[PDB]
Amino acid sequence: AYFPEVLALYPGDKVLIMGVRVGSIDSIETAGDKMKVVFHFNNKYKVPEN
Amino acid sequence: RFLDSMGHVAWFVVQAIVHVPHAFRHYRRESLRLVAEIGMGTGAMAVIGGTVAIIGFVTLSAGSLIAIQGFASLGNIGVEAFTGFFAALANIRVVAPVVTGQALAATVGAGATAELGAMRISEEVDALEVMGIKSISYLVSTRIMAGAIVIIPLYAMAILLSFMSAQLVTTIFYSQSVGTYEHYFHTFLRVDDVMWSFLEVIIMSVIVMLNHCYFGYFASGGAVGVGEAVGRSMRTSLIAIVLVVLLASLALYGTDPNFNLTV
Amino acid sequence: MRTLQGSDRFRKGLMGVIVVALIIGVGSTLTSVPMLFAVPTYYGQFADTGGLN
Amino acid sequence: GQLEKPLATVGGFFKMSVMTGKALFTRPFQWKEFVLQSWFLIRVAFLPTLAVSIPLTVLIIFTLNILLAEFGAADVSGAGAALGAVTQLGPLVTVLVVAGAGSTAICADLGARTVREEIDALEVLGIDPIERLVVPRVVASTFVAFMLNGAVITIGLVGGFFFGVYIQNVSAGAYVSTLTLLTGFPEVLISVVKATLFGMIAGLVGCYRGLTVAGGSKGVGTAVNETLVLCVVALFAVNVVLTTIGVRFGTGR
Repeated sequence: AYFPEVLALYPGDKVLIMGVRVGSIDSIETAGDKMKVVFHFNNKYKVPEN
Repeated sequence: RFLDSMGHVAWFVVQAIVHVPHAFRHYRRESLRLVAEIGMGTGAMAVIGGTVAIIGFVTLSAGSLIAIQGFASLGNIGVEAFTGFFAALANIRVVAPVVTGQALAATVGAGATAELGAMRISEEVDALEVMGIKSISYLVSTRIMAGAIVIIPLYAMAILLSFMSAQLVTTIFYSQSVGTYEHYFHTFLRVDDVMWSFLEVIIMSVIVMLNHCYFGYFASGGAVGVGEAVGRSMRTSLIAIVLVVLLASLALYGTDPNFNLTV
Repeated sequence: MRTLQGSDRFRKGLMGVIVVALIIGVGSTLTSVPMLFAVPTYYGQFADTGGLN
Repeated sequence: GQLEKPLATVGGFFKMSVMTGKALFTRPFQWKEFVLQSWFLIRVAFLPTLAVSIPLTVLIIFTLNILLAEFGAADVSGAGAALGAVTQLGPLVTVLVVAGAGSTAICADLGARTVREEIDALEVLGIDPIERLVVPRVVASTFVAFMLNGAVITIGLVGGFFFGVYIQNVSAGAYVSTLTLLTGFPEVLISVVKATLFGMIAGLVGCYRGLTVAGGSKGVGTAVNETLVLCVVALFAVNVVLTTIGVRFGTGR
């Protein structure tokens, strides 16, 4: 995912669905004027494409 | 009496200090043997790891206590992301130096007191004096050099294991994210504090070794008196360690606390 | 003593360490044990936890 | 086979403790020996207890006050001042000055009795050492640990108050009014339980090591050193377990 700004977010922070932990955040690196954040969520849960 | 006892211990410590170069030049193999014996223990305690294992267990316990109570209290209040910030300042400032000092006192100091008392009772100090050897230089100065050489690795392991235990308890048992813990740990920890803590631990270890060598060197009463000497040395070592840590922390951070959060 | 140095220390050690481990385990989960503290558990459907722990 | 060697001593200690409990709950109590051992432990571990508790609590209060003053919340310091002192500083200073002084003294005394064949003198007279010696010493250890923990907590709180108010210029009313913010009945109860268990375990370990001394010329000193190391390790582990149990209950939650 690309964000305009990524503040106080670090690798290993939790990923939530409806407030329930489903995964974590792998890495955060600068991509030009954006911030590229690679995260993951457990394959048990399904997430809509949009 | 009291002044006489203070003068006797002052003479002992002065004589032990002034013979450090003599021990370093004349006795190198003995210093290496004592370094190995202190680092890896002796007797029945050596098979479990010696001083290293005891130091590791006690420091892991202290770090776990810090993380446990800290996270509980902050979660009750609500501001629980500061645990990594709270644990580090807990370990460096107060907990790790004192705890490592008490464990080092127990293991190394009691072993040294027992060894020197056994040598005194078995007339081995008399044997050394008969053979034209400075007993204090051969025994106490060698112990001091071995302790000075061994303390830095021991306290490095103690600090490492305390940090590891606090982080593991917070981020595994309490399921806090590792990123937040590492951020608040590495942001609010100053290496200057760690360097000054290492200096405190070195001074404390020298004082502890001197005290225990004094109690073991002048033992009396056969095998029974050695245990009483060990107990008295342990009491004195506890008092000295706590006093040293308190004085050093008062001197270092009396004016500049060396910590900034607000504007 | 004869009793302390008798040839029964292995079984005594096994039994004692098992008892100590059981005591530590029960004491840790004495409030959470279902046998001694059982209450019915009800459920609710929500759109979001909202930071609930 | 490697684990079987320490397991024998573990079993000896456990069987000795079981016999001690049986003698406590079955045979008549030794009031005289209990009084003597209580006074001995008090005289051997009271002044060091204060001399370790006062600078340690002063150091903790100083660190807490400076960190909170930089934080900005210097009025809640007393909370922390209570929270540590009741649940950790008290029992841990009890651990240190009991294992170092009283447990080692008990081990040395029983080792002196053993090497002088006084234990065998009792045993050939038909008397049982476990009822005449170990039980009063364990009960005295528990009693002295309880009292010393109470004194340590009180002295630590008072010294922290005086240091913070007269040195670091914090407000006294904020110190005394925030003490009960995070500390209540669960904290004092778990502190009491910690002190009682620490004293009992220290007495048991000291007595068991003193009775099984190896004599020789370094046997008593080796026994005392092993007593001290075992007491420190066991009391730290028990403190970790009891701290987890206590924070499970909690005043804040």
